[PDB]
Amino acid sequence: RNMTPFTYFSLPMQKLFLRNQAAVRNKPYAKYFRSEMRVPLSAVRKIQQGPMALEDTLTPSIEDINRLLEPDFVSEESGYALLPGPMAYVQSRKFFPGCTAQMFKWWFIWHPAESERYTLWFPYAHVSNPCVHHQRLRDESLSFEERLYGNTFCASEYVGDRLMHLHIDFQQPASLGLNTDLYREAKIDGSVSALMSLADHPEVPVSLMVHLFKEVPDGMYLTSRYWVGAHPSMARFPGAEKAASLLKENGFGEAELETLAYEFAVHDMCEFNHLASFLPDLYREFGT
Amino acid sequence: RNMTPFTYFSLPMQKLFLRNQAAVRNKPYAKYFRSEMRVPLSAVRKIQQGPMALEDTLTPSIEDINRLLEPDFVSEESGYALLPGPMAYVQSRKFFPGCTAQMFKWWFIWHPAESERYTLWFPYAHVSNPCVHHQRLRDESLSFEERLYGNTFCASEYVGDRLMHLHIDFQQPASLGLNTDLYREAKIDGSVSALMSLADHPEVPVSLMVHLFKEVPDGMYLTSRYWVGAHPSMARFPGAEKAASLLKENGFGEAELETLAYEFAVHDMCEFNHLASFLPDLYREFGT
Ligand SMILES: [Cl-]
Ligand code: NI
Ligand SMILES: [Zn+2]
Ligand SMILES: [Zn+2]
Repeated sequence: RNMTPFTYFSLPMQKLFLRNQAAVRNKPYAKYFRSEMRVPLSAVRKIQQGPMALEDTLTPSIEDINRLLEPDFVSEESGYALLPGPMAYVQSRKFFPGCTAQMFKWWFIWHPAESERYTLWFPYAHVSNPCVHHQRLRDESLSFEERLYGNTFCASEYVGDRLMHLHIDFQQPASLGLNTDLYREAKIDGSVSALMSLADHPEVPVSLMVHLFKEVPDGMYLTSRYWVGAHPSMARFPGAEKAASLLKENGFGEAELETLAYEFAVHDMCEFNHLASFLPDLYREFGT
Repeated sequence: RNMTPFTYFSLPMQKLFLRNQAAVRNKPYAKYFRSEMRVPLSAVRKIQQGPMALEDTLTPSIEDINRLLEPDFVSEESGYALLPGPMAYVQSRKFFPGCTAQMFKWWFIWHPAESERYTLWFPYAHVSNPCVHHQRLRDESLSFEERLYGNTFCASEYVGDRLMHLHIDFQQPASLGLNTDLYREAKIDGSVSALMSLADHPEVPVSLMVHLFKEVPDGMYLTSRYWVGAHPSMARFPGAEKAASLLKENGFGEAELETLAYEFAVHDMCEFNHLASFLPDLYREFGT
């Protein structure tokens, strides 16, 4: 109920905004490109007084990720931390008023078609997000999962003041270690969970993301967990054992990853709440 | 006015907040140590979409700074830019509801006695600011100006994510190049204008700051100008010619200074609006 406009955007992100604003000007959906990004006051407040206590965090381990499927489990709204690994960690849960699973799935099919669409989601941070197999993405003979999974997206976007080039490979929840029986019993409507690698060495996973969406009568909740870095539990993913060295040889030490944890938390909060504010209207107008 | 809570504080600043929160716990003025920092929505929006047009900016030249003293001049609320120099530039104007000039002068004399007091002003960013002559601040044979001017303050505080150690030398407005007649005619109630240098290079001025306050029936306006960098017009200040080289040799290129210009704008907006939110209450209880 109490939303509040985000008030800070790094200098490079302000410049990106101006670039994106020029680019989207003559698009059919330009009216959806908006400068005010509102977030829940409660949620933003929770990430202004330091990292979470380690005891309340999760690792990418099988035990930890499956905690998300417990019937009595409901995620906190926000929070970030640095884990031994070293690894950045983010937890969140966003509400999408009036949004359905089908609309949310539509979004992931629709936006990659044009970079300018990707910029509606986060005007200040997003550059481009083309997938490798765009024909597969639009193939109606395939289920959502067959269209999206194993179809590397190459996201270029700022996280804080760092321009990143992330290769995002959406994956079946079960291949990520989520228990199928529990997942079914949790009645989850969809997943955009993925492995992520840096463009620098695309074959080395540096990240697991879990994103589970589930309808309520008044809309939809997205529960998300981000892990970016190195961790022994990541070894179940091919190439991941090389993460620690890759990270070190790039700039990613403990301090840099703790920073990234907070910046990811801000990014996640801004983009998903902003998407929630227009997605149902956008879908109605451009579902076509 | 439409005030809104500032939503972002850099990681190192969040950590400092906690240390500051613990240090202030047992102080009689602890109730004035507050996490929420509200700013004008109108002001903050003006610094979210890039730098100002150079045409609207000022240099620290004698001719330029005196424009601040023209009969019907009123500063815009906010704005930042990088000037040729290279030089970071910030303009602002803040309103202090129900605040008098005496209250504002008292703040400058009272807070430097204890670090904990300095933290009230900006809980997330301020570490300490002892001056060279602390006893001078309480000497009753001395005017506000006599207590402050030529009394070097060694401010340690975050600007953005950068911990800075700044030697602040408040000076008589005339000596910074402002016109006595214009000044008198403008009926300014006070100035906390200063030259600033880096603590590890105390004899090279890298900043001019102008801060002019004037009372009105409903409170007080504070007009502020920050210049941080190198510029030919700074040459009138002893040692200022060495700033270009000094900046080049430390971290400060064009990119760093343009960033610093935005982070200064944010810092200025937060601390001064926040001060405005409690100063009169603080004064009623602790003032003299
Ligand atoms: Cl493990
Ligand atoms: Ni495990
Ligand atoms: Zn994003
Ligand atoms: Zn300050």
